Amino acid sequence: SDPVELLKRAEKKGPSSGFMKLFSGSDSYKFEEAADLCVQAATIYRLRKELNLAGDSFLKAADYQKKAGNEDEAGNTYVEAYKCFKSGGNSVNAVDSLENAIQIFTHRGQFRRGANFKFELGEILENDLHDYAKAIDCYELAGEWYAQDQSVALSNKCFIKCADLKALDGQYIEASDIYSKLIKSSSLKDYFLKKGLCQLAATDAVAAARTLQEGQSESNFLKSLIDAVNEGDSEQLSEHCKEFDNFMRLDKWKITILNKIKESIQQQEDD
Amino acid sequence: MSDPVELLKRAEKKGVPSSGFMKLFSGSDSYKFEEAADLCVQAATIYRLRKELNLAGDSFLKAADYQKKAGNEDEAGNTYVEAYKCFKSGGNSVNAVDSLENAIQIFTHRRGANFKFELGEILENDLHDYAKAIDCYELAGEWYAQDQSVALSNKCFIKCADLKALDGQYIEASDIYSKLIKSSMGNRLSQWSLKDYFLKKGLCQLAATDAVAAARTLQEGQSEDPNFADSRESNFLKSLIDAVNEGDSEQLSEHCKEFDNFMRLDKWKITILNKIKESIQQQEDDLL
Amino acid sequence: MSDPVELLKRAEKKGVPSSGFMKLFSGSDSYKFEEAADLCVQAATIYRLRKELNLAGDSFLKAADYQKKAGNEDEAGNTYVEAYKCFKSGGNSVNAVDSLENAIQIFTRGANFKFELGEILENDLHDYAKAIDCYELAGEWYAQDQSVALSNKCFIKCADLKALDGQYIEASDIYSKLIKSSMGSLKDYFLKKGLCQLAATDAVAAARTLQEGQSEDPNFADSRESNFLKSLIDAVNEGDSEQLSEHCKEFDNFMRLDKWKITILNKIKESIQQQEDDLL
Amino acid sequence: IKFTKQSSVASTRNTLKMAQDAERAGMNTLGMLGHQSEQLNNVEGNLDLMKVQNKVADEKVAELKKLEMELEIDRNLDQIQQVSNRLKKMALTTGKELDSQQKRLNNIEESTDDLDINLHMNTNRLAGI
Amino acid sequence: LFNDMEELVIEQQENVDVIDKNVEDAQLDVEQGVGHTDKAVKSAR
Amino acid sequence: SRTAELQAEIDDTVGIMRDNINKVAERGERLTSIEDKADNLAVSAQGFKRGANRVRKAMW
Repeated sequence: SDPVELLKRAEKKGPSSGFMKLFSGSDSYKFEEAADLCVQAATIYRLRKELNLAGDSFLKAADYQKKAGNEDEAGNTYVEAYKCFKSGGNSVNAVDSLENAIQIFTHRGQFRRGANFKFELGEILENDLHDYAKAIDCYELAGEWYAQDQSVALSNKCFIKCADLKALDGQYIEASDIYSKLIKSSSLKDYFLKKGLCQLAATDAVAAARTLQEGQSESNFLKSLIDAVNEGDSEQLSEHCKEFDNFMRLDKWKITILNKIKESIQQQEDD
Repeated sequence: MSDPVELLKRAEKKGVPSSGFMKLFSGSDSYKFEEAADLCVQAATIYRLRKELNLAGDSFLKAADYQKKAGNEDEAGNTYVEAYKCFKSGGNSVNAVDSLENAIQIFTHRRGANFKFELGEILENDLHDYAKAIDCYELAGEWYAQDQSVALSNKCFIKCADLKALDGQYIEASDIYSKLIKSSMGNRLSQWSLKDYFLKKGLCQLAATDAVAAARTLQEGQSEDPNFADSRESNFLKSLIDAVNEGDSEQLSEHCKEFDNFMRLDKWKITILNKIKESIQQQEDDLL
Repeated sequence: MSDPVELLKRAEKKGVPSSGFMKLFSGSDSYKFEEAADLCVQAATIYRLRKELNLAGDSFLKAADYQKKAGNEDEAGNTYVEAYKCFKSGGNSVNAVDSLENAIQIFTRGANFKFELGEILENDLHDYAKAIDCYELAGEWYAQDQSVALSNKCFIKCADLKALDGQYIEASDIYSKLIKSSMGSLKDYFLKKGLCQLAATDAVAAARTLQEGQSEDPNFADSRESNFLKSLIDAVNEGDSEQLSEHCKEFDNFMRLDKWKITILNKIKESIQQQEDDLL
Repeated sequence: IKFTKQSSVASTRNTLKMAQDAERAGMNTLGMLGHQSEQLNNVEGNLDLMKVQNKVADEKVAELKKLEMELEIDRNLDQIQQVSNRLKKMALTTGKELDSQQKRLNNIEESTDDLDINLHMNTNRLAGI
Repeated sequence: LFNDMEELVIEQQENVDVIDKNVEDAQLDVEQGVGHTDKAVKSAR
Repeated sequence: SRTAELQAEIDDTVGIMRDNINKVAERGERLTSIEDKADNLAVSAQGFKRGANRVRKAMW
């Protein structure tokens, strides 16, 4: 009942040779025993609320099950170690846990479950570690897998989380193209508006007018912006954004992009 | 990860049937084909992980071929379906068509219907081979009627009838709409599709310059379905028949605009209505 | 493709049980029946391909019989469901009924198929009594599964068919069960209950049903259905068939009377006219 | 004056009509949603029984290996209002039921994939015995 | 909109039917298999 | 004022019903996926049954 002792024995037991290999049953059975011992210690830790120790115990477990030749169970235990590490605020080892779980789920053909966790992984990269360049990759590969599964909704969700973040990273046109693909394969107002705003943030107003016009088959505020920009006036825009802030509070994304548009105006006034 | 090219080479080496004197000492070649198929499937999975989807499809086709040679037809059909998934997703519609055709041939030898409908969808949208798409939808709906999935049969037959009507086969489309009506009668659940079916049957008949059959279709619908009797569709069909009998194309255009304002005419209806208008205008020109 | 007739002939030849001295050396006949069933299944698939659906159903029935002889009753039930699909697709409702009966017996999913059997008995064969039985028993199995909704659809069908068949009291009781299961369609159940009670010339029970619905369900209290049932009760108490017809037309003008309600209402009117005639 | 009043008499009769059509459609929607809810009940139940059975099969396989006109407008509006309030109830009702069934389907489907995987595992192990 | 609430639920009725049939079929063959392994284990001993 | 309230109610119910259309579309997606996996589960169950029975016959 002492988890320390459970882990001691899990180390002592988890490859035999010599007389030991001959007398005692198969090696994978021993690795399974050590796996179970670490699982038991991990559950004791989880009950006692030492989450980090519980997740490290599940990591030891996971490695033991894959040394036994149990890939699926290993993936499950990696997800469990992630539950512990995530609930314990230890983001780094939680990211690690998912990378192993995904690694398995992916090589094992379980792409749908891969995607589910690929997305969760991207969420923690974006929100906590703030490594957006890799969160975009996760949000992209996960949506591509969802595309293979023909589960359009989740794929879309992934590509929106991708496009938004790419518009923040400054890949404005790539974002607008992801948004176009999100309009063709489909809330449809926001995609048009976001596309126009991104495109205006790239100082390309002609396409912006074009892409509203395509949206005749929010949109009015976009004209008001296309006009404020087309006449080098960062007080018309700054007033239209202020006015639109009443009937639809701007979210962080819009505020960022709109500040970039305002700057792209002022820099053009002083050129 | 293993190199998929090397896996395919090993699959090819193993997949050689035993010839000559060696055939007397070698067991069934089925096991060799199974192992070659396994190697092909591993190569296909590695390609799929690399997003090299067309190569994954090709590897799955090779695996399915070896599975067929092994006597494991069901696994071959599954692997053709996987090859198909790789091909559709890679934008290679032709090899996707081929994969579905082999898979359907195996399955047929309910699910066959499913894949036949998907094949019809590819033929319609990606390849624009409307005739074979019509064939796929017809046969799929027939299989669904033989499985009593009345609704899948109805979806296949609406696709088949729409494509036939757009293709100028107005009479056959009207007959399929008659079947759809007969399968939809008395169900509280298909009554809206029932109004649409009556309207489309009438429009097809009017495209065939058989205003008589349109009037009879309208009378049948008015008598058999009270919801259709009082519907905008029934009144619109009356109005179109009346314009056709009068030989007044302008009146038909006005009726089309009026119906459009309240109930948007989808593209199919616009096409068939334009055909009816042209038939009226041609009769006007020929009478003069 | 193999010839399905030859496959059936091989299935027949393999399906002969080992008799006599041979029984001492042959293993279990189960394997022979399995192989005969497999051959029959292949023949059935080939017939299904050719759209010869009744023959495919017959081949599935033979395969299911061999599966029963093999001790694989569950395969037999699955194959009976397949034979059913072939028959009801081929318009041979009788063999479809037989297949569902064997499948249901094995399963006792039964309920699901017992309901489909009731549907065939109602619509294709018009054996309303057995359809009533099928719906009642399916609904009971559903109630045992704490399946309120499936139980309810079965009891709605059972009550409707019973009421159309002259069993007004039993239909009213099944409507009572539907009401008790739906408390907390309900307005409709109250109406139908009273209507059966009016077709049994039990006006006072209809009045109690109205009062119950008014007290227990506020939505029914203020509903057109409650007012309509009250008006019908008033007409029945007054012996005025014309007032009843007027109420029926008004309710029709605002809420289309389906065929069932029309039939019940016509019988109620007929009863009223009969006491009028009996008093002359 | 009169023509318009006839026009709105028409508008409100047709309104009451198609509102009733919405009503009947919405209820039979809800009817089959209850039907299909209970169907997903048994799908869950057999998945549960198979989970237990796969536990048993796991242990057995392991051991094996070891071994007049105004008034009518008013009344038509009355009845349209009644139906419209009630239809609002029906829309909220359908949204709730779809939500519950959506979580149930997700759990069902994950369980089905898990059982499928376990069955391939046990079958492959049995092939080697 | 209600009319689509009616038709789409019909299209989904079928999926529910086939799912229920296939799942309980799988359950029975799992039962037969578990029994098969039980008798496997009795004579393996 | 009554007609405007009725209109507001109808618009709200239209919104709820559009939401429902989106939800039922997601549900139909999900049911198609479940039917595919249930077919897979059935096939695996037949296979497992047959394999176990063959293990019995091999042993006995």
